[PDB]
Amino acid sequence: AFRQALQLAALGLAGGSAAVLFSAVAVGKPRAGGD
Repeated sequence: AFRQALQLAALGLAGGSAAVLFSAVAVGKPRAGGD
């Protein structure tokens, strides 16, 4: 779980204030592939 751990550490370190905004905009924001 080396990739599952690093991806999780950066998640809680980069998914709090920007997450609430991503969902607030996704209300109408089209899905252009993603990542």
